[PDB]
Amino acid sequence: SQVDVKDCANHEIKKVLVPGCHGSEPCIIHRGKPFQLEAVFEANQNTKTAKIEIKASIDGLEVDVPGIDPNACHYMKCPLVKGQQYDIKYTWNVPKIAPKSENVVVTVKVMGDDGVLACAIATHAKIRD
Repeated sequence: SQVDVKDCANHEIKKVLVPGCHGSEPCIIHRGKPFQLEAVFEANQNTKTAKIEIKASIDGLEVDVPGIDPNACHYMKCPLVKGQQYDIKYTWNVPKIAPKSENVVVTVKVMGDDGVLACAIATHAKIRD
């Protein structure tokens, strides 16, 4: 369970499941490029909305667009009050061999009602031998 991934906001998370690695290990990319990230993180304040923003740098082709819905407030008892667990998710399929297993690192974060909520990055996905 859990994989290496790293936080980029403020240890305000708890679990981030993404297709690729599963721990300190090394995981390449099985071709076919879908981006499905799912994470749980408690809220540390009050808020009536929380968007989602994926920032992915894939072999010089850093994508800069949203591939899903980022406001689960139209999906769950809004507004969200502090201490309440909040899980965000994203899943968008894409060309099977567009990016070049070499050099891609994704960092996606959910921004609540004040700008921030839970953010986690991931990488381990290149090509060699």
